[PDB]
Amino acid sequence: QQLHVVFFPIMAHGHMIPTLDIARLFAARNVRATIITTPLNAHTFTKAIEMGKKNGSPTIHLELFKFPAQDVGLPEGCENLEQALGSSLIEKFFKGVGLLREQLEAYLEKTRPNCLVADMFFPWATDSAAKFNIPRLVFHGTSFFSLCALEVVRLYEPHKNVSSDEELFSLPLFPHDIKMMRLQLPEDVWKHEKAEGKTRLKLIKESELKSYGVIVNSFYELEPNYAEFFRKELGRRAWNIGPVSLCNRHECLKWLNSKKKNSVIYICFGSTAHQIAPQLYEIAMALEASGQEFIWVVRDSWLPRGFEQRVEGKGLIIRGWAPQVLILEHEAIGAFVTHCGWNSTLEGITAGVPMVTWPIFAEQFYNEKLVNQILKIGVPVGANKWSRETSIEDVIKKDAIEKALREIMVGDEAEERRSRAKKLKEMAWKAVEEGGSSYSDLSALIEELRGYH
Amino acid sequence: QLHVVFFPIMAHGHMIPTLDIARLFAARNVRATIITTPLNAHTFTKAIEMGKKNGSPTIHLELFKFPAQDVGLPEGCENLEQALGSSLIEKFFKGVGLLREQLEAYLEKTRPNCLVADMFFPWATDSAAKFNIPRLVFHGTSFFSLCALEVVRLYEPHKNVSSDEELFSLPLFPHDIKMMRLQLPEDVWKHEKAEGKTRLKLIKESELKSYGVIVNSFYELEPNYAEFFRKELGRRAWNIGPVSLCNRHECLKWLNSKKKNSVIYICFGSTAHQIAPQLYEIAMALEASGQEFIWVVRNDSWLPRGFEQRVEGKGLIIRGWAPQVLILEHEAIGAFVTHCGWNSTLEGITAGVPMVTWPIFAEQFYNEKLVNQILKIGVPVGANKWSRETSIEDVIKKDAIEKALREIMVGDEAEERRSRAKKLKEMAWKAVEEGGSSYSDLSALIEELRGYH
Ligand SMILES: C1COCCOCCOCCOCCO1
Ligand SMILES: [Br-]
Ligand SMILES: [Br-]
Ligand SMILES: [Br-]
Ligand SMILES: [Br-]
Ligand code: NA
Repeated sequence: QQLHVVFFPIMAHGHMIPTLDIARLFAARNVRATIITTPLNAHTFTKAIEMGKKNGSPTIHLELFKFPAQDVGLPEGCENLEQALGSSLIEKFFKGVGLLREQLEAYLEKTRPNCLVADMFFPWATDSAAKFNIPRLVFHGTSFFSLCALEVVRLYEPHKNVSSDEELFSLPLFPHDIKMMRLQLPEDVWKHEKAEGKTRLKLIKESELKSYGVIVNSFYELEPNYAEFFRKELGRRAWNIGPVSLCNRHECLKWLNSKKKNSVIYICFGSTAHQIAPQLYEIAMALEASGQEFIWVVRDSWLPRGFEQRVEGKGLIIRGWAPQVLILEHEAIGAFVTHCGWNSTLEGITAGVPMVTWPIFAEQFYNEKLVNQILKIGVPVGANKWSRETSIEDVIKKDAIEKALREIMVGDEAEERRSRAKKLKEMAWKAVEEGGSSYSDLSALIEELRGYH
Repeated sequence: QLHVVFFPIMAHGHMIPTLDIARLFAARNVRATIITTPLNAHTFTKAIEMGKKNGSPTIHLELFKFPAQDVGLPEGCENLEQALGSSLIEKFFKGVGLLREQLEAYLEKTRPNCLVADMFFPWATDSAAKFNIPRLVFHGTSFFSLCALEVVRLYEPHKNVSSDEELFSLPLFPHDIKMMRLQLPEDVWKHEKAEGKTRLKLIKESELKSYGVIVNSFYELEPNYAEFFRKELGRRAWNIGPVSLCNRHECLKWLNSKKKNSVIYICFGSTAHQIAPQLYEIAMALEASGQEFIWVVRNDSWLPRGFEQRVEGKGLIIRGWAPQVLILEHEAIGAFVTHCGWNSTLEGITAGVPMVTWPIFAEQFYNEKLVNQILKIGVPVGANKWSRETSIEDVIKKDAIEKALREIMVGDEAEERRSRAKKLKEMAWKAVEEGGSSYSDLSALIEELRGYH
């Protein structure tokens, strides 16, 4: 019999691409994979499918749902979490995605697949799959570490037993001592309690225990203690099947070919954040002052006066799309500046590149602790304020940036970080090849889905 | 009017407490329906009509056909008490699992606000969910047992021993509690049988998958395990017991002639299966001990000759029904010999009578640890072998029994056990009266069921 798994990601680029990669890993084991998307997001999937769909390359099916943008008052064409800018739109966007339930229940009634893999943001997907005795898996797109850290913070609230914004508290139970401050947690949890965000997080975490289990885009060997903590202490059924990006395995490259090994800083934040002019200026002055050679990807009043001229040949600025994977895997790259989103952290680990960690929002401050204090392949830029809005007060200055750029390239422990990063790269590829922890966990998941009655 | 359906397994120890819970719901103006089978209906009918006429609200019964023939049981075998021997218990569980069709049909028809389903129906969660009905789990046991089973299942302390009698501590517990493999069921520790191990797995997983757990305990009795169950093991729970207390001749006249705390009550229940060689050893122990006793035996090769004559002053035997509650509450009773089933333990705590603990099966060896090592209101008879079958080889001898009867009446700690038992009695009645922990928790549960959306 052929097994059928439906994939239901939230319309955000950082959930969608890893969800596609999971679909491909299932397809490559002779499982029918269907992804549910919306019409204004379909182009993203259909590009990657035709790109990936060469010789071999088993078939990935698409099902399109109508997103009720107008029904909840979203400006028409807002079908993506990236377009929900401001306090106002994010709350309408979630009421938006919650009204996809009717369509999901209809599609599952009709197709009766063997399993639903639904985004963390659809906690109600468990109840929906259950109506047809279909097992539902949760996919978050983050580290075991973050999944554990959020859950012990939610349950033990260690931040209610401090008095000031900067007072450090330990994460309880953890097999490593991890200190955070309130500034690093979202302002709803600690300052002015908003029921909406707090309920939303409650139902997401409760869904990890309510559902059949969790798919995790990590490998056992990367964070063995949190892969265990998540399953034992916090009692989740889980599989680690990542890094899922390794499934299907330029002008700046020619530039890089001319340079010494481990000599270039790559800076790329992604389309996650909006980079404001004053922040870009301070980054520009830091790069010049540091002396380090650099490739800087930006998504002209914000460049210092002589900048383009004075860095000609020690520095490259790219506007828009860079071939990120190829640039990170190049021998010339010695470091990677990032916001510590899990997709970006994984591409650093996989390329074996140490990281300057610039956490902004979501789970990024926990990812920064994994990278800097446990894996020890990174250096903090000094950003410590959780925020989905970008205020002038939170702009990180030249001196802080410059200190991190120097430390990640020519600091005492720079070479050590580089070696630790090279080990994790070798472990990552080994996990996903036959006999690997992540290959095996995927085999065990599929077997268990076959046997489910 | 709010409507709650109660779906207990056909075992006298689940059924009676389930009726008492239904009465507590009725007394707060909730429509209570209990699902039973036709050969079990008489048990509920008796307790209803005896308790009713007193004006107390009506409890409805719904009968399901038990598929005895479909799974190869006798047509007369509608009760876990008739499934005697290795073979029949397995058919009995296949039996009760085929009640799903009828439960789904009845819930579709009647649309109640909540399903309270026995621990043994883990599938009842998905069945209730099909009609967006919350499902509560009811076990009939202590917080201690619920915690102990779950810590033993997850942290497997028994893999690290080498012999059947080697003591291991229960992990994470705030008490040091030492058990041996002999005290655990033979499937979990010796020859791993998928059936009993899968069944236990799905029961424990249902505590987290369902809306929450009703617990027939009071907070004050085991405050540490009431907390551990909710926090460490992350269950939503209400403690509403002892549910026994909601409601509230020849042997009494006999007892009136005796000293305070001078009589041992022995009653295993009419549940219990006592073989003749076991009863003989109990008889010789009672004589040799010199202690006064009332001994209730289930409805004569097992009595020594002239037994009834030689004990005419000191000792009374009752065949069949005894007014158990009235006998245990009488001033003359100084001890209670019982099997450490939670219903029995609760009638000891509630009468304020210390116990000789005779664990046989289910959760009883964990209950025995609570009573002897944490509440310290009991003395073990020295049964340490978990078994659903009663073999002549495992019979507990006169010498062991006689030692426990002496120990519970005139041993070192006898008076202290008596005092500790009297404190727990006072706390038990306080818990279920208005303002009590158990009255409150029931009010909060009902409120939360009203507000369910
Ligand atoms: C099962 C799952 O319980 C989830 C809550 O966990 C909160 C803290 O863990 C403490 C360790 O308990 C062990 C088993 O845990
Ligand atoms: Br680790
Ligand atoms: Br850090
Ligand atoms: Br306790
Ligand atoms: Br004991
Ligand atoms: Na736990």
